[PDB]
Amino acid sequence: EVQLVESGGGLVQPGGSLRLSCAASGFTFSSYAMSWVRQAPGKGLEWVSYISDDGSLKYYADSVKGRFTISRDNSKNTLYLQMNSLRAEDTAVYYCARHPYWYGGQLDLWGQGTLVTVSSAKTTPPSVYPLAPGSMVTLGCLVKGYFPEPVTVTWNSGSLSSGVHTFPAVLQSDLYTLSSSVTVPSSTWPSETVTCNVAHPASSTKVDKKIVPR
Amino acid sequence: IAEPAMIAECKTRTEVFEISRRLIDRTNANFLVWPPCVEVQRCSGCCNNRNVQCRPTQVQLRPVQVRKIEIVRKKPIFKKATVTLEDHLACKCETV
Amino acid sequence: YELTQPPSVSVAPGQTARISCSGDSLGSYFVHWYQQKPGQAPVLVIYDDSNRPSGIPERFSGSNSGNTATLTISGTQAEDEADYYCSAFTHNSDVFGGGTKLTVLPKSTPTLTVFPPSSEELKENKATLVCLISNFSPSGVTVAWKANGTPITQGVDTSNPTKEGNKFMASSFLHLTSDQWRSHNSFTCQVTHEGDTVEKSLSPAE
Repeated sequence: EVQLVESGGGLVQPGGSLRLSCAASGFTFSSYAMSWVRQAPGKGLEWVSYISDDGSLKYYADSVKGRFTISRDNSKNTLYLQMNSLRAEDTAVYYCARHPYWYGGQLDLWGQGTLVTVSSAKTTPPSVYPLAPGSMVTLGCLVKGYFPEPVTVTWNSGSLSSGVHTFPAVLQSDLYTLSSSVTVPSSTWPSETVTCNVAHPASSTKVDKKIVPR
Repeated sequence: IAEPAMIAECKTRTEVFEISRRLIDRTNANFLVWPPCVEVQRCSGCCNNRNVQCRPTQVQLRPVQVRKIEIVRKKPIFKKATVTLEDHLACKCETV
Repeated sequence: YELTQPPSVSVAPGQTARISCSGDSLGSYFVHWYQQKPGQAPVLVIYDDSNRPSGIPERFSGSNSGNTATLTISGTQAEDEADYYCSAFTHNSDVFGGGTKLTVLPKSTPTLTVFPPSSEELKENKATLVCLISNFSPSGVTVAWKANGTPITQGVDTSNPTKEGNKFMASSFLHLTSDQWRSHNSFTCQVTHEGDTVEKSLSPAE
């Protein structure tokens, strides 16, 4: 079974370095030209680098020229991308892909991708705020200023599942912000307790905020 | 034996034509073509008479689509290119 | 330069979707098309202008001539809803087009949910106004905020949309000081979707 598996992605500081690997299996890795393709979160595909079947010819996009280096180990069935002088704009999912022909630029097989986050931000736990409204009540939770992603939002420790909507995070400055909402029956709140449970695994933080009318 | 030799007749024969870097575009050679070569019809063979040489009576121009693979650039470029193949239809031993 | 694609294409189920890709002398290069579903790697659907790889349905067809390549999807189904990227290795720096999100009708208007700042946050002298945008299709939304009736630009942060099954969800935040919250009569979250506006307001005076 033909496959490509990227690894080496992580959180890194600007000016820092990271080496990405791509393990090929199920086919003769040495007979194929390879490319690295990246995709910034919420954005499009950007070709990064190209390597010949033997490693003789190496091409780079102008945005990575002089900082990234492509290489391959045909004996190990592995493609590499050495990324130096990393910048915030280098933040993306990095895909490893196969060109089926030396005379073609199409991409046959792709890996699942590896995420590279380039940031000067420090591990910050969120500030959690309860959101009360101004036959069904919609309650919210404001999870503000956390780094890195993700946070995990539950309601009443998992008891509330139906009507839970965790909205996409936004990058306020160097930190992330999101909000979660829960639609509950009006006879359930404020009669019964509605609690927001927020965990930030990177800082090992756990916070509960009760939604009280105010 | 050995078996008597039979002259190579002046006729059309399947030949291999190498798609050269020079004929189509003269910018440089450092670009590869796909496919590198194709079959053509050419006049080959000999003439019984001394003075004479095997030559084409009429030719046919046949265009084919190939690809230019430019390597000496910032990135690879796979451009379409049309190449005119010359095919021979009839051959005859002509006086010279 | 750049390979130009419409940011979005909307079609009714069973109709023919046409996604274009424009570039300088694009017809003299080979165009490939990739289909990408959220959280997935791109899939090659068309290579060399019109060729379908094995395992790709007959619905997908392509063409490239002059300046424009076109991906055609006849009998468009829900499973064809994805991002489509054209690709070509040309003389210009961009190997991929900007992408086109393909959406299948019916369209869905956004529903707004707006939250005023908590007492906890006002005690910290800050005020974050929350606007939750849900149940919209296609994904393209424009978010503008208003102080009283005046358009407010500073402190506005709007998320990218995210596919929640068949619809999209997005969020917008307006960060102010507690004094800026108190001084104004109202605040409005205005969402523009398919040329239509949706509004919800918040009033400090309760």
